[PDB]
Amino acid sequence: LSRRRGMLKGQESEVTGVKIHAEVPLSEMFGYATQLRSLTKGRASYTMEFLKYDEAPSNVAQAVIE
Amino acid sequence: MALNLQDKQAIVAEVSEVAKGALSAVVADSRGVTVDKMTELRKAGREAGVYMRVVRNTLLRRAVEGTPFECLKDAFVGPTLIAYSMEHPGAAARLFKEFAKANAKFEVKAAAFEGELIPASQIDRLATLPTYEEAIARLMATMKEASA
Amino acid sequence: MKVRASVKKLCRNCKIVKRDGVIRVICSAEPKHKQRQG
Amino acid sequence: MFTINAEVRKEQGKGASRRLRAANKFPAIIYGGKEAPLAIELDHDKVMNMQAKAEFYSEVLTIVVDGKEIKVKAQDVQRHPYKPKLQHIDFVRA
Amino acid sequence: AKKVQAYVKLQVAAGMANPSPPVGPALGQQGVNIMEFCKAFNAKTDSIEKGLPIPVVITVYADRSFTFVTKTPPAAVLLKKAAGIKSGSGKPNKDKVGKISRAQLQEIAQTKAADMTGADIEAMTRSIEGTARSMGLVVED
RNA sequence: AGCCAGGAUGUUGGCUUAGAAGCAGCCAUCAUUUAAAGAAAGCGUAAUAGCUCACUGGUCGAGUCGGCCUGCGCGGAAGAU
Repeated sequence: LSRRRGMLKGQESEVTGVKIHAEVPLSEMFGYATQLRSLTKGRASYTMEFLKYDEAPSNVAQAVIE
Repeated sequence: MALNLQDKQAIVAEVSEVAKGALSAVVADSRGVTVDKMTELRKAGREAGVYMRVVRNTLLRRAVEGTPFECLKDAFVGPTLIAYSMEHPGAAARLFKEFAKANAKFEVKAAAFEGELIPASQIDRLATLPTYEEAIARLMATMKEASA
Repeated sequence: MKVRASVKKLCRNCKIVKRDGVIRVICSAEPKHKQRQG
Repeated sequence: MFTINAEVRKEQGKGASRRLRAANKFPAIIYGGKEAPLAIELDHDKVMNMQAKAEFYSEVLTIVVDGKEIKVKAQDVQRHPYKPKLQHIDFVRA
Repeated sequence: AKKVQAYVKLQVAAGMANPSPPVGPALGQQGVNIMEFCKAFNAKTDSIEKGLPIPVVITVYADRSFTFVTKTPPAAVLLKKAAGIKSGSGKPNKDKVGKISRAQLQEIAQTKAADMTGADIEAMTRSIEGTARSMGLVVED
């Protein structure tokens, strides 16, 4: 989550798993499922929805040039 | 470590406990944990506090350097690992007792309790002790003698 | 193993050994620290 | 307290001075008082270890030059331009 | 206790022993019973006080049920509700910010008499010095 | 130097962090209990956990540690009939 240019915000330890809470950019979550699986032996749901817009890191920004 | 100016204090202090003491016990702390000391310090605790010690020193070279003073019955204790215990006030007391009861809770060996000095001799757990103030065992020896 | 010209201990467990004509470094904890051509 | 044995210099000049220094000696000079100056040659490693203590430069100190005890103070030192060694010393007569 | 076996201490709360987001499940799930810390804890809760920090150890092997133990509060924390400020800096401790109650530190430490090594209860104070020079907050002694 | 032991209590110091529990950073680095044991020299951890060190007790039984200056050597060092 951190590697994915992400900010973390909480942990519960909800019963058996451990819900982890984070704000992580869209252009960076692509194909999460695939790897989240690899990291947790297949045992790991996840979910996401829109939250906000924040500044894009420069190398990102100057890349995003049409 | 420290030079002599410090190997001398561990002497002049520790030997004026013998010169000004009461009872002596014994014990070899191979496996001496720290829950070990913790406890026995509360025991020294009950047994006043800091009236007691155990200063590991069995370097013959140390807590025998306090022996050709008094208790030369200890040229024979001092070999191998040892934990010397001195009494200042208190009865020739219970100090004796829990060392056997302690180490008989596994709490490591007791040197087979090579024993020590009140008399000038060796081993054998005695509660010939802290009855002390059991002069009541000579109060009950009154009315019962007067009556019976 | 790394080869290098300057070799030197890395971990506290790296050891330095002169086998044949060549100076070496052996680490019992961390394979990455092996060194030769010293 | 510093006792420095020494010998009067039999040779002077750039030539000798260098020679001395090849043999772990090193020249120095005592001057001061109303009497003439004196050309000394000192054992190097000794003065080195001595001058390691700061007292060397403060205390009065004594030089036993052919059995006399001249008793002087360190005025000036010449250290090697890039080594840990001494080149020369000025001693003031006290 | 002459033999440790399993202990995890995550300061709970008295007034209702029934968490869920903080601890809840994670306090009892490996041979431990969530049903019995509201049958048993609260049996040792109301005799004293309720609401504030409770570290704790329990006696669970793999034996189904268990028996609950008690403990003691953190010591630099008795410098919150038992001193003043509740953080500890605000100006990172490049600045010596805090402020002390010399009267307190003995009897407020003494409240932690059952978990300290000093024979001299005054000694148990001298420990609280550094515990309370934890920022560099001077005591108006 | 080996080998046996211990290597602890305030306490996850404080701050800061999603988490900094001896050990990412910042400031502090005291006080206990002691034979000795750093508010920690390294491994480790998501963080704890876990393994070591410093230090002291035991064993052993006479030498031993590491800087300064200098002589001679070692690596560094691959080329074409």
